[PDB]
Amino acid sequence: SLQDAEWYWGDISREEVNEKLRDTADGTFLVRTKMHGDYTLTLRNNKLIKGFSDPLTFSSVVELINHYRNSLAQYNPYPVSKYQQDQVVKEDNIEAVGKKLHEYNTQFQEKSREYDRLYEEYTRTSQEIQMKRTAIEAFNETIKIFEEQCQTQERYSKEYIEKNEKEIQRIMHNYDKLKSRISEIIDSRRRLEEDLKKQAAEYREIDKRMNSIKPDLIQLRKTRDQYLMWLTQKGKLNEWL
Amino acid sequence: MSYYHHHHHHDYDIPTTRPSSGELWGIHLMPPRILVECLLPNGMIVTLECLREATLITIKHELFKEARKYPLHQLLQDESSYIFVSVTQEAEREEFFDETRRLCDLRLFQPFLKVIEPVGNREEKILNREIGFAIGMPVCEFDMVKDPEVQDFRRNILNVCKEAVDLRDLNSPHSRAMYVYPPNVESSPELPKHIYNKLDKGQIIVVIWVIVSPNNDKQKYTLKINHDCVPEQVIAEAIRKKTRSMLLSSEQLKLCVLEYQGKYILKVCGCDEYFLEKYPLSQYKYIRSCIMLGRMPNLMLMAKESLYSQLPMDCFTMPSYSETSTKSLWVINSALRIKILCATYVNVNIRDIDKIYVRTGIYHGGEPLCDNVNTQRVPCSNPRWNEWLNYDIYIPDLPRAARLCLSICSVEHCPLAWGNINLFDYTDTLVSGKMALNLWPVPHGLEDLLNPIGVTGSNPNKETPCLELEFDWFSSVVKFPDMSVIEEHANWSVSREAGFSYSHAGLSDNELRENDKEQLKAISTRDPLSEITEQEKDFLWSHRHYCVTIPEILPKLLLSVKWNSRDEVAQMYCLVKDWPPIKPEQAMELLDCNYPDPMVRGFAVRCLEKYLTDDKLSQYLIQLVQVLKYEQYLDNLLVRFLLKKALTNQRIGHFFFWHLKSEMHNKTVSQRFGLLLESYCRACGMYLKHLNRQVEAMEKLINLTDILKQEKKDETQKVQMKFLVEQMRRPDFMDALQGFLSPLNPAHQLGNLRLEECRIMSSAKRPLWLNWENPDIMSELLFQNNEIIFKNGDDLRQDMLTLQIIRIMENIWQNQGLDLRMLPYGCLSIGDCVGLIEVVRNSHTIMQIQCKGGLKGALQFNSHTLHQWLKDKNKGEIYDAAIDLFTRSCAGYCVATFILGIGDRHNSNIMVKDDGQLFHIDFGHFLDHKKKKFGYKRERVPFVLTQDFLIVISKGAQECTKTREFERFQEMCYKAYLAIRQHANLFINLFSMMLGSGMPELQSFDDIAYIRKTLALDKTEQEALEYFMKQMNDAHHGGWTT
Ligand SMILES: CCCC(=O)OC[C@H](COP(=O)(O)O[C@@H]1[C@H](O)[C@H](O)[C@@H](OP(=O)(O)O)[C@H](OP(=O)(O)O)[C@H]1O)OC(=O)CCC
Ligand SMILES: CCCC(=O)OC[C@H](COP(=O)(O)O[C@@H]1[C@H](O)[C@H](O)[C@@H](OP(=O)(O)O)[C@H](OP(=O)(O)O)[C@H]1O)OC(=O)CCC
Repeated sequence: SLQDAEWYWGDISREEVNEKLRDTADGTFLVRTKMHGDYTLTLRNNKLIKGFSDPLTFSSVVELINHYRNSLAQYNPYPVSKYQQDQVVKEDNIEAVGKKLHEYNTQFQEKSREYDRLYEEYTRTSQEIQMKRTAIEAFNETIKIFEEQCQTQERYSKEYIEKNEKEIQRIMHNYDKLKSRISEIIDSRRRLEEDLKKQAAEYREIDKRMNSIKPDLIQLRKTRDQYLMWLTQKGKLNEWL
Repeated sequence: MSYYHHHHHHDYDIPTTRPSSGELWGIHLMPPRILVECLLPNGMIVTLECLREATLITIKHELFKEARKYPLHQLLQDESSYIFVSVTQEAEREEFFDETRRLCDLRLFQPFLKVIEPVGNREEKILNREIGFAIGMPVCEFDMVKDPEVQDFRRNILNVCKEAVDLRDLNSPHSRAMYVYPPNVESSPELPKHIYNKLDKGQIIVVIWVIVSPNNDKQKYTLKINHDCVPEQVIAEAIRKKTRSMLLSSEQLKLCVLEYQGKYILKVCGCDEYFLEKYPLSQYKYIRSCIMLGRMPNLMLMAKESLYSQLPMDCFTMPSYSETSTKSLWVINSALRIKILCATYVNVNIRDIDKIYVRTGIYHGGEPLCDNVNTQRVPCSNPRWNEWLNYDIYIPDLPRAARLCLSICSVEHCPLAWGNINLFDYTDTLVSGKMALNLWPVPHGLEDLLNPIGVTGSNPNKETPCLELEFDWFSSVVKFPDMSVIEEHANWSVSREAGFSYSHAGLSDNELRENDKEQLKAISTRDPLSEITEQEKDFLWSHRHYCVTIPEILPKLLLSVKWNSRDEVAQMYCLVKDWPPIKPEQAMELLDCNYPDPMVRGFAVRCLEKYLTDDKLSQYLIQLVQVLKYEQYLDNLLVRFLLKKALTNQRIGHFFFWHLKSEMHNKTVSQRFGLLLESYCRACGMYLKHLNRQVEAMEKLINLTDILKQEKKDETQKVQMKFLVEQMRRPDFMDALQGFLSPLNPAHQLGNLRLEECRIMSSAKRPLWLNWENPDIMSELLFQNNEIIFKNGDDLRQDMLTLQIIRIMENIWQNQGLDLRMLPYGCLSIGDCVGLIEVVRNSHTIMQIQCKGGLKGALQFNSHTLHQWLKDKNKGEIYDAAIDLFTRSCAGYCVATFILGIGDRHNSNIMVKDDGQLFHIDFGHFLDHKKKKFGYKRERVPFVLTQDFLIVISKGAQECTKTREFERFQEMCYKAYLAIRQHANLFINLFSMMLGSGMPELQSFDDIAYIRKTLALDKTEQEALEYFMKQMNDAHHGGWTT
C-alpha cells in the first residue's frame, strides 16, 4: 500500500514536487536528509507538513492520510496524483505513449514560437502607439506656434500697410506662404492619426490572439506533463523532446 | 586585467631579475542639405537652406543676413538679442541656449526654428535641460505630474542631496578629490597565499615616472618596496631616488623628503586611477592585478595642485520646485469588503472562449487568506459584475505591506491580464473609494492564476484592460497604527503569553529549550529556496526569543510569522528593533520580494548601513538597483541609502546612473527610475556634464546601427562599411564620438577615434567594433589604443548577470587561496537591447586556432593543433607556464559553467589567449532555460572537455584520462565546486534579487531552483562531490573517479 500509495511519488525532492504542484488548486496533497526526519505532506502557494505532532496513533503512513482527505482546520489555523491513467489515451506501447510525447512537444514548441512572436509585436506596437501619441501632440504644438505666428504676422502687417505700392504685395505673399503651410501640416496630423487608430486597431488583434492562444499553450502543455509522467512512472527520455 | 587585456607575462619573475528619434521625426539620420523654416518675431517665415551639421551660431548668423531681404527689417534688432526655439521629439518647446549645438543634434521633429527674446531671465536654472537630456525624458514632464506621491518624493529627497553635496565639500579640495577619484581597492588587505608567493617574501618592483620640464620628457625610478607600504611611503622613497646627489648631506636629504614629499600624489600610468588614501600598496586593484599578471607597476608622480586644478566646483542649487489624526486601523470592526465593478477592454474571440471571472487575493509576498473568485457572470461581451468580495481576514489584521492582487480569467482555467494594488498608500492611509486599475499582460513564465511576484501599480496605457474597483468606506479615512501604539501591543501579548498551560503549535521566565532543540542552528544553515515546514515555522515562532542568539536565522523566522495576526506581527516588530546587525551577503535576501515589510527592509538597510563597503556595493549594485521594484512607495529607506552612496562616490555614481537609465524604457519602472535620476543628476555636480557627453555618443551610435539594420542590410559588408565610415566622418559625429569617458569604466578616457580600426563585425546584429586612442600622456604604458564593441539588438542583461556571477565566483576562490583565473570581460546594458561589450585583445576562437593551422586539402581538423598553436606562442618554461594558466582557467570556466547551467559550449564560443588563458563569450541563456520545452532533470554539462582540451592539460602524451596533470585538475575542480557550494546562499540571494528584472529566464523562484540541484544542497558535501564527479564522468563518457 505504501509504494503504490498513489500520492507517494517517492524520492522526488523539493523541486520535482513543486514542479508537480505548480497550477493545481486548493485540496491538492502529495507525500515525499535524516538530520531532519521522514516524509513530507505538501498541500496548496505551497504548504509543507512533516502523526505530524504528539497524537500519533499512526497507525500507518496511510491511516494518517484518510482523516485529512476526510480535516486540517483542527490542528492549525483531493488526491491530485491520479496514476496517469485518466487520459494518456491508454496507448499501452511504452513507445506509442513515447512518440506521442514528441508529437505534443513539437506542438508546444510550435505554439511558444507563435506566442513569443506575438508577445514582442504587442510590446513593439505599444511603443509605436505612444510614439504616435506624442507626435500627434508635437504636431498640435507645431501648429499652435504657426498660428501664433501668422497672427502676429497680421498684427504687424495691417500696421505697416498704411501705405508705397511694392511692399503691399510681397508681404501678403509670405503671409500666404505661411497659411498654406499651416494647412499642409494639418494635412499631416489627421494622416498620422488615421494610422494611429489603424494601429490602435491591430493592437487588439494581438491581445485577442494572445488570450486566444493561451488556453491551448497550457492544456497542450498540461497533457504533456501528463504523458511524460507515465513514462517516468514505468521507464533516456531525451530523444522525444 | 581590463588594465592589460588580461595578458600574463610569463617569463617575468619578480625574484630573479525616445526611440526612432533620429535627428528628425521619422527621418533617422537627416539628409545633408535640409531646408529650415525660420519663424521670425516679425511673423515671417524665411526658409534657410542649411547643412545637416551647422551650429545655431551660423544659422542665427545667416538668418539675420537673410531677413535683411524680406519686408519689415527695422522691426528686428541685433541677433545678440535673441534665442532659437522649437518643438522637440518629446513634444516640448525647447529653448536652445547653447548656440553651438548642431542642427542635427537637437532632435527637432519638424525642421523649423523660431526666434524669440529669452524671457525666463534665470538662463541658469533652465540648464537642467541638461538633466533632461541626460535622462531622455524632459524635467518639465514631472511638474506635469498630478499624483501627490511623486510630487512629494521630488521635494523630500532633496535632503539626501544636500547631505551628499555637504559631506563632499568637507575637506576641500581633498574631499572632492576623494569624491571624483575614489581609491579603487580590493576588499581584504590580507593577501592570499598564492599571490604573496610571487614576491620573494613580499616585495614589488614598481616604476615611478616623473614630469619636470618640457615636459615631453620623462624619468623612471624603479623602486623595490615592501608589498604593503602606503602610497605616501612610495612617494617618499621615490623622491629619495630622485634627489640624492653628491652635494647633499644625509641630514639635508631627509629634510627635503619632508618638505617636497606630500605635494605629490600617485596616479596609475595610462588611466584616471589615483591612489589617494592610505592602503597597503597591494590593496589597490591595480598592483594586485600587476602582481597576478607578472607586471611591473607604473605609477606617475602627480603634482597634487595640478590635480586640484583639473577638478573645479560642482556648486549645488536647491531647485525651482524648492480629517484630523484620522482613525487607528485597529478599530475597524469588520472583514474586508472589496467590490469589483465592471471591466472595460478585454480582447478575446467571443467564440473561442467559454466565460470570464475576476480572480482576487490579498498577499504579503505569499497570501494571508483563503483566496477568492466571483461568479463567471457577464462573459466576454461588455463584462460587469457588481459583486462585493468577502475576504475572511479582519481589517485590524492587515499587514502594512498587504496587497490586493487580481486578474481576469478565462474558463478550462486561464489568466488574461493581472494587476496588483497596494492596500495602503504611502502616508499610511487604508485605501478607500474608487480605483481604476490598469492591468499588465501575462508574461512568458507565469502560467499560474494570479501574480504577487509582479509589480504593484497601474500599467500606464490608454489601451489595456482597465478594471474598476471600489474599496469599503469607513466614514473617516483610516491610518495604520503609530510605531509606539504597537510596542504597547507587544508588551501586552508577551505579558499574556506568560500565563497559560495547555499547549498548541505555538507551544512556547526560563523556557525548556535545552540542547536537543539545537535543530535551530540547523534550520539556520539551510539556504533560502529550501522551504520551511509547518512544524518548523511554529517551532521557530515558539523560540523567537532564542533566535536572537543565532541572529542570522531571521530570514526564516520572518517567514514563520503569520502575517495576518497583529499580535504576531506586533511582536515581530520588537525583535527587529534590537536584532543584531547582520552581514550584507544575508541582509540582502531581506530586500528580495519575500520581505516587503518596511521595518524589515529598514533593518536590511541598517545592516548595509553598517557593514557593506563602497566596494562590496559596486559588486552588488545591480542586485541593489534592480531590487527597488519591490519597494512599495517611492520614498523608501533603500532608495535613500543608495542615493547618498551615489553622490558620495562618483564611480558608484557612474554605474548607478547607467543601470537606472538602462531600464529607463521599461514601463514597470520608468516612473520610479526617472525621478531618481532627476535626483542624481541635479546633485552629482560636474559629472553630469561628463555624462551628457557619453549619453550624446551612445545616441549617435544607436541611430547609426539603427540605419544599418533596417534598409541597409542586403548590401555586401564592403558597401555597408563604406557607409558606416562615410558617416562617422561627418563633423557632428567626429565631435560627438571623440572626447569622452568610456561608459564601461569611466577611468578610461576615449580620445580621437581611429577609423581604419573601426568596423562592423560579422554578426547578424551588426555590432560596431570601435577603436579610440588613449589620450593619456602615458598612453604607451597601459594601452596605446583602446577598443570596445557596441551591440544593438541583444538583451545584454543576461551576459551581464553571468559575467557578474563569474566575477564573484572568482574572488570567492582566490580571496580564499585557490587560484582559478576567470576573465569576466566587461559588459554594460545601456538601453533596451543596446549594450557595450569589452574586447579582450589577443584572444581567438577555438575555431580559428584550428583554422589557422592544419593541413592543405581541407579534409579534417587535427585534434592536436590547439596544443600546437599554444606550443608555438610559448616556448620555454614560458611553456610550462602557459599550460598552468590554461589548466587553471579551464577548471574554472567548467565548474562555473556547470553550476550556472549556461548555453552549450560548441566550438566557437570558447576563446584562447596567447598566454594560454581560456574563457567564454556568448553565454546564451543561463540557468538551463531551454528546459522550458522538456529539460526534465537533465542537469546538463555545458562545458565538456574533448580530447582537444585534454591533450593540452596533460602536456602531451597519449592516454590523458590517466595522467597526474589530470588528477591535479580534477582535484582543482572538486576544490572549486565544493567552494561555491559553501556560499550557495549568496548565489541564490543574488539571483533572487534579479527576479525584479524583465529577464525572461528569471520569472520565479522555480527558475532559480536549478542551482539547488546543480549544487546538491539537499545533500552532504560528501555526496555532492560524487554526484558532481559522476555528472562529469558521464558527458565525458567515462574516466572521472580514480
Ligand atoms: C533618389 C534618392 C536616393 C537617396 O539617397 O535616398 C536616401 C534618403 C532617404 O532615406 P531612405 O532610407 O531611402 O528613407 C527611408 C526608407 O526608404 C524606408 O523604406 C521608409 O519607410 P516608409 O516611408 O515606407 O515607412 C522611411 O520612412 P520614415 O518612416 O523614416 O519616414 C524612409 O525615410 O534621402 C536623402 O538623404 C538624399 C536626398 C535629398
Ligand atoms: C523576424 C524573423 C525572425 C528570424 O527568423 O530571424 C533570423 C535571423 C536573426 O536571428 P534570430 O532568429 O533572431 O536568432 C535565432 C537564435 O540565435 C537561436 O538560438 C537559433 O536556434 P538554434 O538552431 O541555434 O537552436 C536560431 O536559428 P534559426 O531560427 O536560423 O533556425 C537563430 O536564428 O535574421 C536573418 O539573418 C534572417 C536570414 C533569412
